[PDB]
Amino acid sequence: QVQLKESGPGLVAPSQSLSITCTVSGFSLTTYGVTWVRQPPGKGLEWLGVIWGDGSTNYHSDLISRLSITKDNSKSQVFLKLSSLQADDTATYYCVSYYGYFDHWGQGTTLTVSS
Amino acid sequence: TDANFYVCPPPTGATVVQFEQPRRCPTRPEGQNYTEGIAVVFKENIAPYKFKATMYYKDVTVSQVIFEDRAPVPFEEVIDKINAKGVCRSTAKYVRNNLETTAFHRDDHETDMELKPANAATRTSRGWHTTDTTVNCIVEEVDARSVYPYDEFVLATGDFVYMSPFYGYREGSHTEHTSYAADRFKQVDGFYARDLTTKARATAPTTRNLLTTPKFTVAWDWVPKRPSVCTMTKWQEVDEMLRSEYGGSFRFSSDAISTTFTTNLTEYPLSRVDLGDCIGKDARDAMDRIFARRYNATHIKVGQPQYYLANGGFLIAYQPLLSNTLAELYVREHLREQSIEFARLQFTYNHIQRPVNDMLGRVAIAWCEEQNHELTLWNEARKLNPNAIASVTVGRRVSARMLGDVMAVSTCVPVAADNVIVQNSMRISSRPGACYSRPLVSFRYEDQGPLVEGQLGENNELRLTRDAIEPCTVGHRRYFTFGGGYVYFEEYAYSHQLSRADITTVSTFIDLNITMLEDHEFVPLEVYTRHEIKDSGLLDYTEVQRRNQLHDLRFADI
Amino acid sequence: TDANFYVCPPPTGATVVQFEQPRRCPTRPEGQNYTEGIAVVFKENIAPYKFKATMYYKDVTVSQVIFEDRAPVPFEEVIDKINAKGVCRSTAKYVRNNLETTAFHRDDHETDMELKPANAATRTSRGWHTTDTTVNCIVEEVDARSVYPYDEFVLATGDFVYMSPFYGYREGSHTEHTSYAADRFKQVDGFYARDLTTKARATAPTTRNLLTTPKFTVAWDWVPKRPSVCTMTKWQEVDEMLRSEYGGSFRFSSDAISTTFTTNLTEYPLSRVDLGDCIGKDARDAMDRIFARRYNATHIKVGQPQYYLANGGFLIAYQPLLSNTLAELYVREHLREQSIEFARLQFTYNHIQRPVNDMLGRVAIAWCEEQNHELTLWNEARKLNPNAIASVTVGRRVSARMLGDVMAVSTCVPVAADNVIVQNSMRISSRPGACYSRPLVSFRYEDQGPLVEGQLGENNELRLTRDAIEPCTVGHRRYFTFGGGYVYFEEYAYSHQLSRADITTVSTFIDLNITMLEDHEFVPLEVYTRHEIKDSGLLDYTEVQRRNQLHDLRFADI
Ligand SMILES: *[C@@H]1O[C@H](CO)[C@@H](O[C@@H]2O[C@H](CO)[C@@H](O[C@@H]3O[C@H](CO)[C@@H](O)[C@H](O)[C@@H]3O)[C@H](O)[C@H]2NC(C)=O)[C@H](O)[C@H]1NC(C)=O
Ligand SMILES: *[C@@H]1O[C@H](CO)[C@@H](O[C@@H]2O[C@H](CO)[C@@H](O[C@@H]3O[C@H](CO)[C@@H](O)[C@H](O)[C@@H]3O)[C@H](O)[C@H]2NC(C)=O)[C@H](O)[C@H]1NC(C)=O
Ligand SMILES: *[C@@H]1O[C@H](CO)[C@@H](O[C@@H]2O[C@H](CO)[C@@H](O)[C@H](O)[C@H]2NC(C)=O)[C@H](O)[C@H]1NC(C)=O
Ligand SMILES: *[C@@H]1O[C@H](CO)[C@@H](O[C@@H]2O[C@H](CO)[C@@H](O)[C@H](O)[C@H]2NC(C)=O)[C@H](O)[C@H]1NC(C)=O
Ligand SMILES: *[C@@H]1O[C@H](CO)[C@@H](O)[C@H](O)[C@H]1NC(C)=O
Ligand SMILES: *[C@@H]1O[C@H](CO)[C@@H](O)[C@H](O)[C@H]1NC(C)=O
Ligand SMILES: *[C@@H]1O[C@H](CO)[C@@H](O)[C@H](O)[C@H]1NC(C)=O
Ligand SMILES: *[C@@H]1O[C@H](CO)[C@@H](O)[C@H](O)[C@H]1NC(C)=O
Repeated sequence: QVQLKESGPGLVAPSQSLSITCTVSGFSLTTYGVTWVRQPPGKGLEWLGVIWGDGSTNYHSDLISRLSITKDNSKSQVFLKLSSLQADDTATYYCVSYYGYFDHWGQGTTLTVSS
Repeated sequence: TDANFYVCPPPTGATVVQFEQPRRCPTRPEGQNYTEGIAVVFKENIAPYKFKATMYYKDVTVSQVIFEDRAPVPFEEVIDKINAKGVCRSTAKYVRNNLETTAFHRDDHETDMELKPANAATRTSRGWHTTDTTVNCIVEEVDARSVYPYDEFVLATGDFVYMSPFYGYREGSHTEHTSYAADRFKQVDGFYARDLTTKARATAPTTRNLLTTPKFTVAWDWVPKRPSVCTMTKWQEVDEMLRSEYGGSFRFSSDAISTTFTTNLTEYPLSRVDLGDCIGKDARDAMDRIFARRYNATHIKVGQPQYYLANGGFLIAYQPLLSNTLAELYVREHLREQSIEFARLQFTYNHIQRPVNDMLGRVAIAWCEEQNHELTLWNEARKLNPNAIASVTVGRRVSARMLGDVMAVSTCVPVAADNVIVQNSMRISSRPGACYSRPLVSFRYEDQGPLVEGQLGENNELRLTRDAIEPCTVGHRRYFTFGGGYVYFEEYAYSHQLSRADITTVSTFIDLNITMLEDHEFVPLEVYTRHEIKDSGLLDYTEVQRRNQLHDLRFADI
Repeated sequence: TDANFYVCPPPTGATVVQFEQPRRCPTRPEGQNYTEGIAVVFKENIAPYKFKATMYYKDVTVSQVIFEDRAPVPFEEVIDKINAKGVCRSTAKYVRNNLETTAFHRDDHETDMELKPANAATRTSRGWHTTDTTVNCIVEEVDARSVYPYDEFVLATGDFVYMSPFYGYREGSHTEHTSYAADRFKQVDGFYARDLTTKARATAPTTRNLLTTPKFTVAWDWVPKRPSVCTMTKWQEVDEMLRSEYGGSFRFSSDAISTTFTTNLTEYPLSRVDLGDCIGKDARDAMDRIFARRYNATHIKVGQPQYYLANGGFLIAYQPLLSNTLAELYVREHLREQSIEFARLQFTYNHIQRPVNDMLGRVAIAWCEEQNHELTLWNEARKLNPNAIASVTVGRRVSARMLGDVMAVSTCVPVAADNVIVQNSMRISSRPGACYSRPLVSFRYEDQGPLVEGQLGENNELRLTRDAIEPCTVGHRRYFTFGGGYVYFEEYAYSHQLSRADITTVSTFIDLNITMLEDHEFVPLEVYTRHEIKDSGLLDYTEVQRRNQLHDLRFADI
């Protein structure tokens, strides 16, 4: 059994820095990674990045300049960060674990960017 | 200041690095259509995947003084006795004379015993055992590596495991390569680890794989295969590379690569693959960077870049160039024919290509001759001391030895200088007439950790075996590198320690200001009355070559 | 023409020269504010003071076959028996089993005997002795050296004397450093010397000092301390040196020094010391000389020179420079800002400093990598043959050996070619089956002088010990360097002598015109019927590596 839950502000102003934390249980973060996915209103899914068991991380070419991911193995939490938020950043962010390839997905948090 | 000490272990052969050899340089230039230009060579991305794997095995022997061999441990014992309680079953099973046989520890009874950490080992290669007929259970954690094919993975001990590290049943990994029967593999879901050093149990599950080889049992955490990265990687950005055409095949040469590449004269259709965004982008970005660094003020680009597949698996990106002086000749000659486009014009005027072919020919031949001179000297020093040559070739302290005609390499473990102590004497009291050639040392891998015994090596190296012994001499005087400074020993006794700046340095190639003096040999009188050899420093090449000659005479006398 | 022969003695350790080691070159450039310029590095003037000192000591042994040791000679015996008559007292005093004891020569009686010159010794290290229980008196004249502190002086034998060479009572030198009791030192005014070789007595007085160490008595003429010369000396005039700023500390690098210096970014106030007239004058004079040699036509000086104290005791004078092309960019950019003074302007335009930092970065990294390549190769050859490497590094023939991780060095004594003779045979009749590997030689240190026995070494070297023996072989053929030409030996017998120009030379790196032929091995039939090893020339590296392997097998057989 594996589960993931996201926690974020929900509403943020444009041009600020976003911060979302995904709490996960069922597997050790020291060996397996976690992937982040978003979906704006009415569009398909979009891959954001991933953090493997080690400190290495991969980010999308369209968000490498602003995306940044960190984690804490003791708390089994993965921190997501995104600076310089624009208007179109409004989307539902999900954190998807690698216990499998894409076996378990989180509920997701709906984020809106507006002043 | 003080440099860190190093305890280099002996490489087992997991990493073997072959090394280049001399070439047949042409006595006179013969290549056609010579031209200079920028180049970027790409190597096949081997994609090395590293991970840590746990190895389990048992030892069985007979007390009569016979029949000593190794055997693995079953799966149920690893997941129940070792994982749940950190204990090994006393009884062991093996095959003797092609027949099933069993054994027990001291023939006492069927019982269980706990495992204890290894006495010395390494902080990064933790190991455990039940004891420092007789039976012993051993468990060790070693590193593993796999290459792009992912069909096999080599352990730190040098033994290969013919099986894909990603094989399993959780995510349909049955299609992965494997060469062992189904009964020789097992996977556990929801498995919990337990560090035998603390027995604190894991906090979260991690699916564990288990394989039983003919000599030992290997277990590692099953991790899904990461997405595949670009298939090629930049090996080296060549600042200047000459291209020549000969025998229906191009010939690329450089001054830093020290290797000549050959292609089939046809540009590889890089556009045929969608990976151009990874290679075409990185390659072109390097062409302008190198060109703007030194060729923007004296050379001009000739057409668009070119890509060619060379022998050995290399992809060479090219950008032909020509000097401004040569450009003037082409445009001047073109104006005569007219009675701006360098492409489809180069190599056309034979009279203009004749001198450049000879000019660049000497440069290519000069590099080949110089490279052969350095390669033969480098290869000889490599055999004379692979540790120093291997360390400089990689930029970090490294261990290495020659496994015949190939050099095995491994990494060294560093240790602080405050964690090592040098004994006050190098003489052994167990037998007069013999004494260690280097000072003895005692150290600990980490602060507050257990102390280990060893010997001082060369260049702050720490040897775990005290075997450097020699017949002792009179008037002994030697300096040994110890941390930042040096440690002085005389008459096989610790005298004192001195810094690195307390000795004359000859950093420059030639120093004529050495205030030397005519030394007068002073030998103790015991050399004559007792006939005991006198000290002579380390053995010169002729001395070692002359010393073994005496051994032949002694054998003939015997 | 003929080259002079050399009889290199074994160094004792009075002069030890440590030698540089590789560095950690950065993979990519990281230094800031890169700039080229002229530099002059100064070393601390150690001020070596050399003088000759006479050593006296006695030997005592027991005839039963025990208890052999050395002891010094009192002061009254040196100034009365040796100085006035050149004789040594027969009786000797020493400590045996922590008890006072005496001895006599052959237990005859208390008498006196004259000293005789050493049988071989050296023309510059004259020595005398009474005989070539048993007691022997020995007197030797050896060289001594002292450094700037003048607290200790090392003798040619390698033993240090913890006492200032200028200590005395004549000119109030009581304040000089000393570590021996007052009863262990004596000074004589109006002392007259006497050369034991002639016994002609000195012509004028010379105050003599006398010290009694635990092993011998040392005496030397007391000379007043000369006035102190400049505290720093020019170590080397750097033709080109690059300066970089990183980690709050400058970094100087060159192509000839092969060492990187680090400073604290603050110019040393050279004006604070009045020695500027010695360093500031010599330094500035070198800046213009180097600048006018090659930088006057392409570079321009940037401000006044600068001085910095680097780690290790070096004082580096600097004169930053910039090329004319870079000057055009600065003045051109300055004109834009205006909408001549290079100082306080350099490093201001970041866009202009960005490419020069990368450009000069490759040069600095290139030198570091090249230097590491040469240092590791040079150090290996040093261990393989310190005599050749030590001789070229100083510009003159020199003796040297490795005292562990440090190299001891000493000077060699030259001898003319007309004073050496080579024996007609190299076979030893004392025991069949063994013969010298090199020809035997007999020579004299000077014309009409006594003849001495020795062996021919490598590169006209003369060895005083005949020990290079080897199991003999059939079909022997060897060429040995002898003076200008070569001496040919076959079947361990002198054949003839040939000149240096009678053999093909390959001075150039590659020579393809060698008129070689397929040699057909011709072995005498005794190799088969008598099973006696055949000649194989000198041992190749693999042969010596393979020869010792057989020794291990022979030991296992035994
Ligand atoms: C340069 O061109 C030569 C000649 O075309 C290339 O060699 C050829 O390589 C192909 C594979 O790419 C070989 O085909 C294979 O050969 C054997 C039967 O000989 C068999 O395994 C397969 O059925 C297949 O046909 C071909 O034989 C070989 N030709 C020769 C004459 O050696 C070469 O690979 C090219 N080099 C580069 C760097 O592009
Ligand atoms: C570059 O600057 C550093 C930092 O100022 C210099 O190191 C400092 O050197 C002084 C002596 O010049 C040291 O002072 C002495 O230190 C000890 C106590 O630590 C004691 O023997 C004396 O009472 C005296 O205070 C000082 O500690 C030392 N500082 C550090 C941080 O190491 C360095 O010498 C300068 N280098 C050059 C080449 O000019
Ligand atoms: C050197 O390059 C020239 C120019 O490409 C080659 O000459 C051409 O060769 C092709 C066939 O490969 C002919 O169709 C052309 O007519 C030739 N001339 C020109 C002006 O293009 C030449 O073959 C090359 N040299 C070698 C030895 O391959
Ligand atoms: C490179 O040199 C420049 C010029 O000296 C340094 O920039 C100055 O730094 C000082 C403090 O050290 C400031 O007060 C000045 O305002 C800076 N600018 C100028 C134009 O002088 C710069 O710090 C040096 N770089 C490094 C890495 O030390
Ligand atoms: C090449 O040099 C010219 C002339 O100075 C300059 O205009 C141009 O920007 C330079 N190009 C590059 C890529 O450095
Ligand atoms: C000592 O060094 C100086 C330069 O500092 C040089 O001119 C001189 O020749 C050197 N002396 C000897 C004896 O090598
Ligand atoms: C430098 O060159 C100029 C131009 O030729 C000349 O006038 C001047 O004397 C030279 N200076 C030196 C120091 O050589
Ligand atoms: C002999 O030397 C000549 C030049 O004098 C050279 O051209 C020729 O190739 C050489 N011959 C051999 C066989 O190396």
